[PDB]
Amino acid sequence: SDEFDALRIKWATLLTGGPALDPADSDIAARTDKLAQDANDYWEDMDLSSSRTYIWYALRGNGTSDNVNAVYERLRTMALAATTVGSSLYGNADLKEDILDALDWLYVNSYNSTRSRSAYNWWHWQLGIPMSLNDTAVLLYDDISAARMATYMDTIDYFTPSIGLTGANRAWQAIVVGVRAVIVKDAVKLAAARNGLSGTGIFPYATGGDGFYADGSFVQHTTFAYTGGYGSSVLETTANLMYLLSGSTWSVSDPNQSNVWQWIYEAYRPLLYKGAMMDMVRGREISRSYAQDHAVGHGIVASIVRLAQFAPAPHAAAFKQIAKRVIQEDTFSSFYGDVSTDTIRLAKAIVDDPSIAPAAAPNLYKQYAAMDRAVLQRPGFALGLALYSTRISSYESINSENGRGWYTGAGATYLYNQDLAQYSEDYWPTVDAYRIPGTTVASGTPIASGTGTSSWTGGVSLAGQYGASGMDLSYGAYNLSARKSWFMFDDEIVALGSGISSTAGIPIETVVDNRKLNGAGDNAWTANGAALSTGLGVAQTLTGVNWVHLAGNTADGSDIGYYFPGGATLQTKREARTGTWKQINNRPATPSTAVTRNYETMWIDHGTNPSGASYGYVLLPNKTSAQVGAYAADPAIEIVVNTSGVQSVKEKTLGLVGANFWTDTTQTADLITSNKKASVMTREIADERLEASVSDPTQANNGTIAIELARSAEGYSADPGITVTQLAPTIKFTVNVNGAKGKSFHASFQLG
Ligand SMILES: [Ca+2]
Repeated sequence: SDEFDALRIKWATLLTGGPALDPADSDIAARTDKLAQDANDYWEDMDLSSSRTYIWYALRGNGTSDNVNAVYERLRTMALAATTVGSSLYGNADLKEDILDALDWLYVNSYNSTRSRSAYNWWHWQLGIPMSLNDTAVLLYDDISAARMATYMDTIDYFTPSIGLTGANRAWQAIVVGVRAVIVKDAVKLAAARNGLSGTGIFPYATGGDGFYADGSFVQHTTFAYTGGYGSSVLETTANLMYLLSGSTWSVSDPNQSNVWQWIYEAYRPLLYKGAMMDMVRGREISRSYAQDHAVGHGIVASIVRLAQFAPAPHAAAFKQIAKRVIQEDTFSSFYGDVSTDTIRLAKAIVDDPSIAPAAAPNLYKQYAAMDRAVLQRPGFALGLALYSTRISSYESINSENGRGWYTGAGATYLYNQDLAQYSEDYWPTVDAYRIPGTTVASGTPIASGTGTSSWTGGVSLAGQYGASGMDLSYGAYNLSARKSWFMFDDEIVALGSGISSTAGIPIETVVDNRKLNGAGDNAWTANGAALSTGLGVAQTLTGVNWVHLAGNTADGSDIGYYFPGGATLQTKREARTGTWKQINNRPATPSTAVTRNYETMWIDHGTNPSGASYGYVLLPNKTSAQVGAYAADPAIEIVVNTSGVQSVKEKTLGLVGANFWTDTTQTADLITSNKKASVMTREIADERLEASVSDPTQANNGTIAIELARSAEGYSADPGITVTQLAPTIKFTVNVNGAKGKSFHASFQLG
């Protein structure tokens, strides 16, 4: 033997689940049957003709990278069906033979050094195809000749001989070279793969461009929030590669590898809700039918389990606890149902281990300043907030994917409750893309893909417990500007809008919500205590409503209440919508099968060419119509100010006051006074203590923010960067936000 052989086998069991696999296992069996089925389902449809012009009729075209790549995965699947224990084709030599015949057939007929490393979608040629090829090599290593195994590895080394790209792509190169390095037994290349992990976009935090940030954000393609998309890939490949090298003379040494641990705690954990990976951080992938939020979540949790296999003691146990809690929480789609068999074996061992307790659920407010996102996690629900600015683009759409993502990150609110399927079950191809909840837009008209013109997008976090966010809106595709804010407290979220003006000559609207209902569309809902009709295809105007209650798709834990402080007039419609995935993802491999889902859509009509229009509403998750009614009578909320210059809301019961100052002029909101653009939040414990948090959301102030609180103090403690200059009669201090990059500064004052 030798290490190279031991590694190859470790990678084989990572793909197979090794000899240990227990087919008797209910979930392992299911995965196995499905494999064997799909596999031969192909095999018994291949063109085994000695003189074939293609291998699969539906995948003909040795020149279309998309099809070629697809035939390699096809093979890959057959290679696994012939290797995974419990498979209906385990051992079948003829299967193996056919696989190899097909391989060389493509060496001369398509994939070889005859092509350029530039051909459209170099990705397929340099990464995609060689990733499947390596795995086949590894699985069929034995059944392969010396020369045959050369036409394979030589061509791969051609397309991708070195590592030197960005994040996701760099990691793919790394595992592409690493894996082929162990099978070709080459220490130089293999050591190059280990070192690639230290490159930009991976281990080291990035202060610009692609990669992971210290605040836990993840960027790809320079301006897109992508933790759930490309981020997801970087996590998987890195975990897989680090696991292989782990324990060998090529093990990862770089001290930065520790950052990988934080990715889990800060970058992913807060963005997972009972199995789902929030769509707002998945980029254009939301348009992929095979990658909806829960499927994606499973892939991530799968990587957590992988990590737990070699991570240091403190972290590994933590990884097991988290994986266990997620696997148990997801009652929508079984985790074991869409992950590798080896992953099933490993997770099963964590879940049934009575010594491993599920980790507590996250309860917090996190401001991902570097990617314009924000999250609130509470016991019964979670809120995802997607914004954009001069730093982050509205949405991404390339290769004919996500053609309707216009408003996906333009002040969009995503509510997660017991209805775990809300954003799954073909939501994306059926939801009216022009009415994304939380947004303000010109009716039925889109916006362009790109970064905005305003720097003011971000928010403040009060000790990761509460927070407030804001977005200075100004579309480029058409005239419309507005000031939008959100204040997250304990059980409610207040959304405020002001300065809504436009000359576009198109009716402007703010969509309060657009929820997918049950299969019947009969969800009960009330307004001001009156039961409303539940029929499909009906559109009604609710005038002068103070509160609305919509019942969830689950018996408990998914109802949603809406309160309108000054009362309002809502435009609503409950309809059945039909659409296909091909409409938002025009690729050959995407399903054209039409699907129908039901929706209850509600919006505020601002009229045509409005000037200085405003709006205010509060989301009350998981409350009964009676609780919503009670709230609407004696509310815990009190709007302090909702102007073009400052938006502020107070939570009477918690003693919280949040405020977003939109201009560089002196303004005061309740007890708060600011001289510069800022996001501020305070908590007051009568005659005892006053807390304050401040941030410069613009990330452009290279001076300070002068704050003054209307209270008398006798002592204080503050984060560095804060200088207190007066404690009495009133509190005064400045915040050095030079290069703060959107972070929040905290200070606590003692009263008496
Ligand atoms: Ca409250």
